[PDB]
Amino acid sequence: SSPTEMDENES
Amino acid sequence: NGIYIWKIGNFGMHLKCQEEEKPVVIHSPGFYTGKPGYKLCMRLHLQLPTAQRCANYISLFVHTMQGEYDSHLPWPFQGTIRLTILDQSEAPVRQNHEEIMDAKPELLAFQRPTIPRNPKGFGYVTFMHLEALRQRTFIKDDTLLVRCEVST
Repeated sequence: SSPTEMDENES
Repeated sequence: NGIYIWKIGNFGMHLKCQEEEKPVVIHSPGFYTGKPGYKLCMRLHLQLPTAQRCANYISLFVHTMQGEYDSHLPWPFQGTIRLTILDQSEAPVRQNHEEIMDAKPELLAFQRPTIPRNPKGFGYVTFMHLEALRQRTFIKDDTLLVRCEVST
């Protein structure tokens, strides 16, 4: 329900 | 006002990969919010059945990219992004699956990228569960449509 920041290199 | 519709064909094969616990991570072509404007793309995950808490979800993120106009544009990026998985039934019977988010200029995902695609994306880990796809005609002719509308 709420957006987040994620790194495509898995961390 | 940038609008891009991402057509993901051969979708059944991607679902089969997910069912066999093979990672599915795909990226849209790059698209501009305008000319001049920002370059962005979408990243879509089919989370594996063995994933921690988001197993069997579609994840959908937006990434900034290095674009032709970056030197002439203000940074960080600010604006509003609407992400929609389109319901491909007829108009009277249709309900898209949609979220709308404000960009956060404080985040590294919205700073000017230094490599072709900014590794930090911003979006929804649990955008849409795979089982929700079966409730309306989201897949038509083996194709999912993912629409991205960007305001400023």
